[PDB]
Amino acid sequence: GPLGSTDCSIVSFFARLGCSSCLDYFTTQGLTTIYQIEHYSMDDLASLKIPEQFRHAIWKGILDHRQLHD
Repeated sequence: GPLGSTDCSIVSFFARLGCSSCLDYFTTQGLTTIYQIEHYSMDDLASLKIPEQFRHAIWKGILDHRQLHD
């Protein structure tokens, strides 16, 4: 049986936030990870063909999470 965790990627993070199509794109590209977005600043995301309309939101959500928690 699992032990709390089972799969840890941006998929679960998008599910909570309400992000739908953006999660699809991420899992389809095969580059969805939590610890990576925590190091991949706004520039890498822009170079990943991610538009500002969503890019700054993804980054803001995770940076806000790690900022509000420990």
